[PDB]
Order: sequence, then structure tokens, then C-alpha cells
Amino acid sequence: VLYQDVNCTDVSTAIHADQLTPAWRIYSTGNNVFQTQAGCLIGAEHVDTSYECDIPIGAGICASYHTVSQKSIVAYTMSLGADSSIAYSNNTIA
Amino acid sequence: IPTNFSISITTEVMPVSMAKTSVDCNMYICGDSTECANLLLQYGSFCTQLNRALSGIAAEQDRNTREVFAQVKQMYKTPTLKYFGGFNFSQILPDPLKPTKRSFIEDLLFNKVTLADAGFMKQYGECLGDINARDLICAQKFNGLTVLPPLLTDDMIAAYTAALVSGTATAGWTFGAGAALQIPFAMQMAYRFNGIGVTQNVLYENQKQIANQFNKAISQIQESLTTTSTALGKLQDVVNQNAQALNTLVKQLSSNFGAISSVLNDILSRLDPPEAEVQIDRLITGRLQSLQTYVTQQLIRAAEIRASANLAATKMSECVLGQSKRVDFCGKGYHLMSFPQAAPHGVVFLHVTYVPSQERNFTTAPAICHEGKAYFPREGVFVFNGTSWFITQRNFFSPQIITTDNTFVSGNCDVVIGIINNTVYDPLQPELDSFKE
Amino acid sequence: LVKQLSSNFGAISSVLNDILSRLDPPEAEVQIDRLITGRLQSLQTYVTQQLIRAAEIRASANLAATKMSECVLGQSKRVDFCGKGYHLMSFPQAAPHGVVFLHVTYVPSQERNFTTAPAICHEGKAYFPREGVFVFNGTSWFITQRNFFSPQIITTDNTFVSGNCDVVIGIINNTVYDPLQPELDSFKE
Repeated sequence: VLYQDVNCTDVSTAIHADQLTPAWRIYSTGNNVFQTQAGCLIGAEHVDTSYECDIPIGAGICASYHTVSQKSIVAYTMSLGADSSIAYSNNTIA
Repeated sequence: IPTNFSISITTEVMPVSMAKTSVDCNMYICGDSTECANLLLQYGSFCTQLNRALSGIAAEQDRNTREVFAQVKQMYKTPTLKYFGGFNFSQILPDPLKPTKRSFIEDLLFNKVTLADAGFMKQYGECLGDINARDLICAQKFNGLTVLPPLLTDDMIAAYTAALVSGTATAGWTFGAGAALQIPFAMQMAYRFNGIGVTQNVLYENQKQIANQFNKAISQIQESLTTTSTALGKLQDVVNQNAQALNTLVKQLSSNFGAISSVLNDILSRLDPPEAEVQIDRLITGRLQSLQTYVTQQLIRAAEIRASANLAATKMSECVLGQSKRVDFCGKGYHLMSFPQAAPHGVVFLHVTYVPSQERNFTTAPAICHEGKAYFPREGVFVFNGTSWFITQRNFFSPQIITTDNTFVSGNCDVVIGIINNTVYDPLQPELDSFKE
Repeated sequence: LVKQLSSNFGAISSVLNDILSRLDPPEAEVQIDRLITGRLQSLQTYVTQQLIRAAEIRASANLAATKMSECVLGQSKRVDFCGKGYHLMSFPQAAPHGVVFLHVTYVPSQERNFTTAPAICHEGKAYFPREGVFVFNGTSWFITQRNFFSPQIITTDNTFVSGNCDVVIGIINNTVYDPLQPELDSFKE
């Protein structure tokens, strides 16, 4: 779920107390993640890795479908780019 | 022929992104009346098509931002010296001791246009704050107008800008081609000057003067960014247009479109439900027309911002990733260098242009007939002749003697209009005379 | 557009020939006018969206025509405009409602570290390099090109005369070669 603009605190209470208008019959909640414009990404684990942005969400937190232990949706920091080792030198020519 | 140069640095601000707005028609149309939704659902997908269009606009803005900023493959680390060949690159790269991860110029840019019409931020509803400092707070309003944060955060934009500046200063003009050919900044400036037409003599023999002029131009840019005026206002005009659009939408929300009252939950307590249905339908039609006008204006503004972002991306690919011979495209005179800088919903380029000065008039000659055959100049196009004396360059004086290596053989002297009789020099005859005799 | 066609706009029904034979002609004229107004609004919205899409497609077509005129019809020195690196070639291909180009770009290969050489003073005069500015030197040995290695002997035909040696910072003392002196010494002597 990607609830656009909420605190992800009243939505959980509305789901657990049947106060939300979209009421899916077959639906559960096991873990919520909160970032800048999170969306209450129920179903994905906030992994501290850095993978390429596959499904752009917003505020620099994309989603994808990788292996955790196994296949599950994760959240990363878009992996802006691979680090380099190009060091300046006044006597080196490539 | 100019005798002295003047290294100048001009600025150019171009918006690449706008406010990612998202208006929920569930709260805008039929605010709190539960009976209003029964008539609102009678129309159809008017609340779905507009949301799809707004999502498409947001995706287009994100794609334009990514195509403008994210252009390199690897993230080159910023150097720690920041002093290459005399050119002081301070206030351009992120300082390792400064608390913020942005640059001084970036901070000065973010401290001028980020006013965002102070006093009208409470019109829409967003979630300000960051996840790291746990200061994220969501704010909503009854009008339903929301603004979605962009995909690339300001930190990522600053990192991309730092990587671009590092790839421009270090590794030469190759980080855009597909490799990283490390080269000192001196030879890089030598090639930059050679691409214009000026030899490496002016670059190497006057490196200290060029470095001093570059530092002076950087200081002047810093002083202009500290205290400024109505200039540097494209991003401000974009923000003002967005704020005016939002204000007009809010005003049209609370407007009577030929009914009893413009406020809901009031006509139901004074009129019959079948009689109030007509007024409800009229209000819904007026609100839908206002929202359609807003969506059309947003589409037009998004097309304009997309065109500006494509132009800015082309300018970054032509001026920053290399040396383009485009006339009056990157800066004012000869491009010779470029440095991009981050900006809120836009890019600010720093074109280090080349402007000659101190011009002096001199006599010239189209050709020179030494012994019946003419000698047109090969490299130096300006035949600087006091009285048929030398041959020089086009953008710099560079007094050099005329030899057989700078001129080639041609026909007779009766074919060029303005032939001047003079003697050409050759290092072969005196050398042979000194060797034999 | 089709869904808005078969949709009501605040009337009795959204299907014709139904509101006619259920009320009076004057009473049905109001519903007919409402339906016509709704259809006109939907068609105007469709026409505006089509105008916007046509403007976007015209801009994209102008960009593609410029790319074809600059990359296919010749060799442009643009940076990251035709392909990724150096353009060097272009081949257009037909596509449904579009053009697919085949930019045969030039990508460099594995690199190697060398030593720089801003200038070389042979007998008091510095010899700055020619168009090829990358002066490959193990220990002040040769001079090369900028993209390919192409090891070449440092001669007087690849450099020109300049001022003294105390004007350029980082100049490396080395000797220059000229093909005239050995030939003259072999012929005369």
C-alpha cells in the first residue's frame, strides 16, 4: 500500500479498528516503514543496503524485488552511483 | 588585434523542475456532504483522469530532473586540495569541515529563492521534515491540495553537482565520453585555449595571471550572490506562478457558481433534497470546470518546464561535458569552461567565458610575393604588418617572425588584390651557409 | 472519450431515445441541452489534450529532425548529443510513428599512467607541443596523441619555438631532435 500523504499512525489504527473506507477482505499488516513521504509501505523491509532504483516512489527511497533470506520487496537509497578512485596528480597522464 | 585577455564568469539560471502538485478531488469536490458523493459518482471518472494526468506530470518532472542532473555513471570523490595549478576551487566543492554537505555557492543560492512566498505555504498540504533528524511532520488541509516531494533529494542533487564539478576539474573532459583520463588542470586549460585558436603560449606563460583573474571572477560572483537584486528570479517566478495557480484554485473552490450559497452543509438545511440536488449539481459542475482549467494550466506549465529542462540538459551536455564551438550558447564569448551548480528546482551554470580586450589597429596584407610566388599564411590568419613585418594570431598578439613553416606556396602575384612585396625567411639557407662556409 | 460519451451529465439517463418518450418535449429539451453541453465539454477537453499532445509530438519531431540533420547528414562535434561519446557515424532506421537511430559511437579502452610534460627546453628555448597535447614520457622520451597511444619520436615538426624556460611552471629539461643535422653531417662529412 502507498497511502499518499499520511502519518502512517492513524491509518494503522483505522485498519485495526475498521475505520478506513477501502476495506480489502484479504489483507494483513506486519510491518510499517516511515520515511519522508513514506506511503506506509506495508510489506517491504527497510533494508540498509543500496540498490539501483527500479520502482521510483519519492524522496529518494525506491523499491524493487530482491532476495532477503527469500524474494521480497525492499527499500533502499537509490544507490546514487558506484564510488570511484580518480585522484588528482600533477605528474600523471592517462 | 587584442593584446590582453579578460577571464570573465557569467551566470545562467534555468528551471528544470516545478512544484509536484496533487489535488484530491474527494475533498475538493464534495468536501463534507455525504449526500454530495452520490451525485458526484454519477458523473464518472472525472476524479480519475485528472489524478492520472497529475501523476503523469509528476513522473515527467522526475524524469526531467533525472535526465538533467543524473548524467554520469560513477560518483567521483571530491578532492581535498581544491587548488589545482593556482586556480582556487574553494566555495565550489563541499567543505569537509562544514556541517552541511552543500557548497558555499549552493548555500547562497538556497538562501535567496527558497522564500517560496512566505505566508502562503499553508495554502496546500505537505509533509515537511527529514527522516534522519526525526523532524518529519505531515500537514493537511480541507481543500485537499497537496504537494508531493521530489524524487531526488537536495542532498542527492548536491552530490551530483559535486561529482560534475570533480569530473570537470579532475579527469579532464573525459568523464562524459565514457572513461576517466586523469590529467593536470594546466594541460586541461592548455587544451581549452587551443580549442579556441590560441596557442599554449598564453596559457603557460601567463598561468598566474589567468589564475588571479579566475579567483577575482569567483570572488565577484560570490559578492553578487551575497547582495543581489531582482535578477536571478526564474525559479522565483515559477514558484510565484505555482502559488498564484493554487490561490486561484482555492478561490474558485469558495465561489458561488450561480446557486444559493458557495458553502456546503447549508442548502440542505433550508431547501428540499430534490430542490437542493440542482444547486449541488451546479456547484459540482462549477468546481469541475475550475479544476479542469487548473489541470490545463498545469499541463501547459509542465510542458514549458519540460522544454526548459531539455534545454538545460542539452546545455549541460554541450558545455560541461566538453568544449563546444557554439557561438553565444553557453556564455557570452568563447565558452572555454563550464561549471554547474545546484539550485532549488533549477540549475545555475557558471560559464568561464573568454573576453579579449585592449585592441589596437594595425596594417595588414593579404599575400606576400617574395620571388614571384605568393605565400598565404597557413596557421596565423592575421598578417600583422607594421611595414610588412610579421604574421600573428587571431585572438592574441603573439608576435612571431614570418618563416616558410607558417606560409605555403601558391600562384603568381597578379591574382590577389592587395599584394605586398616583402621577403620571407627560411632557417635552411643561413644554416647551410654557416655549415659549409 | 468513449467512456465520457456513454456517461450522464446530470440528466435522466445517458442513452438517447429514452428521455424522449417519457416526458413532454419541452421537459425533454432541458435534458437534451444538458446532455449536449456535457458532450461539448468532454469533446473540448479531448481537443485540448490532443492539441497539447500534438505540440509535444511536434517538438519531439523537430528534435529528431535536428538530430538527423546533424548526425546522419554529416559529422557534428557535439558532446553527448548524437550518441554517448564521439558520434563518428549515424544510421537511421524506420519505425512506426518514430525514428530509431544507430549512432556508431567511439568508446576508449583500458588506460595507463604516464608522466606529463608542459614544455621542453633544449637550448634555452621551450618547445610546446602541437595539436597533440598529451606528451607521453617515461622519462622525457616521446610525444603522443590524445585518444590513441601512437608512439612517435619527438622532432621539431611536432613543436614550435617559444620564449625562455623560466616562464612555464613544471618544465622538464630534455633534448629535441631534428632530421636535418644528422643528414647534413652524413652528407657533407
